[PDB]
Amino acid sequence: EGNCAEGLGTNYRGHVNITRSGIECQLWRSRYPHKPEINSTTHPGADLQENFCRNPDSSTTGPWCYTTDPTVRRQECSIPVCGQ
Amino acid sequence: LVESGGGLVKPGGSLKLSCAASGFTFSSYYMYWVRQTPEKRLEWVATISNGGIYTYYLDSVRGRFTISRDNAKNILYLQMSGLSSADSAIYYCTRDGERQGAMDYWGQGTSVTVSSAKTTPPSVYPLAPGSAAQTNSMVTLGCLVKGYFPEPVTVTWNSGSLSSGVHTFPAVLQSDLYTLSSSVTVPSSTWPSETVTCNVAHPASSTKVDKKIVP
Amino acid sequence: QIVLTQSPAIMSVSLGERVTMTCIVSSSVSSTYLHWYQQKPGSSPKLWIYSSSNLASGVPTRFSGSGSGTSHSLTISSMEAEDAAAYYCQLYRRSPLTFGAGTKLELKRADAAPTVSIFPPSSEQLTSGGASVVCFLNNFYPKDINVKWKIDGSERQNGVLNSWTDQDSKDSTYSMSSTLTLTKDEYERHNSYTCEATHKTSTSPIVKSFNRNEC
Repeated sequence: EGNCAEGLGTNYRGHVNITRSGIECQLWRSRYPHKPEINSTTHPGADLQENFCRNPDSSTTGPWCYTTDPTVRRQECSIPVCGQ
Repeated sequence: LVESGGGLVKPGGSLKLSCAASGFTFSSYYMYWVRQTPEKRLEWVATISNGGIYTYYLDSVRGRFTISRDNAKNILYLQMSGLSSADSAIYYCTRDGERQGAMDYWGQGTSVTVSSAKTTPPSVYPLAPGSAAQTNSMVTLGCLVKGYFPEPVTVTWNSGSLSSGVHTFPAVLQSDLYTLSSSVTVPSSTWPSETVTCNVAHPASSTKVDKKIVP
Repeated sequence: QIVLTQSPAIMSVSLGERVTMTCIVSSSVSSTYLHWYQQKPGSSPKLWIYSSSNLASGVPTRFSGSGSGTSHSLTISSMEAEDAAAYYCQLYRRSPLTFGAGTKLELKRADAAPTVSIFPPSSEQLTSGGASVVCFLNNFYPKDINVKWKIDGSERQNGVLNSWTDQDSKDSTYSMSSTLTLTKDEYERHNSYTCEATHKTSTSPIVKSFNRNEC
């Protein structure tokens, strides 16, 4: 049930790391290179572990992860849609 | 900040081990456990999250080890099982730190090994130089600490007073028995006058059995 | 990704010379997920480099981190000598995480001939039921030694136990020990023992004799 998501991704507790730009994510527990304004201390309900593409703030673009690249703080992650 | 890191040698099976870590807050940092085989090789052995929510493991470590921590007591734990011969290692408990899955604060480090050779006290023997070995007023002598188990064995001369030139050769096993040795360059002006003892302190058997060297 | 290989195994770098340590990983899926450490001889490991070129707290400013693809290498350029340690390369990769193979940084000094002296078996050792002639070698820099043991001129390759020591902390030398697990009847049958030391520096072997004359 965690492998399928609908729209902007607040229900994805998946595993994908690769973004739409082919760039890896930075760990949710890591302040380097990006200091998480939202981290696994204010929203423990969400499953934010290692560098998995997770959207906890319900952003319209889609499931995201704090991008490893210093250039961009957050980028989406390729995924199909649950339930066709 | 500080972790204790207890533990010892276990030859049969599972070992209960832990590090008492305090000084910082355990509600904000992951804990990491790292082992180091005697062939100077480290294989990361599992790691625990800020609670017990998510724990990891290696390919050969899954299903045998177990990492859980007690935040309230400020203690970090690790339980091993099926400790095979290759599993002997000097383990280290480590703080996550520095972000990006780094290793901030490593613990003291506990030596853990498996060997069914049975524990024996060091059969200590003095190694007095030959008659013709006394030349140029500069004499060496030693302590054939042979047939002991299970290491380490602390050999110091004159109860630590003559630590100027003491070597402790890493022991190489002959038949399931480490046989280290020591070598002290005691000056010839004091060797026959003030006897130099071989204080051998094997922690396993808790002995001292200092052996004055007889010329 | 997933796994990681290191290169090389052993280095012996001098004082004040630029030093590198490659870490050939498969494609370096995250250039800021790889870290390095040290482990001084008898210690717990300490973080130096975390997430490529970003030092931890207290790291000397002489370190560096590359890693823009499939190859990550440090560049230590320091005048101090305390950097002698086993540096290990670790790339964070979740469950299949692997460390490096070890790039033990040893030192380099002027070649020294071993100070060698064979030690006859002690009387209590003989009464125990065995004899062990020990030929200590001390204060020599190069690590390549093949000592030959001669019993009445006959080579005795079997039963010779060679024990090596880690790099000396103070003078940067090595220590060597050779032993025989002789038995009394074999000890009694023969009469002369000579331990021959063959070193890179000394072309002719440095040999001294032990003849059963007096104790």
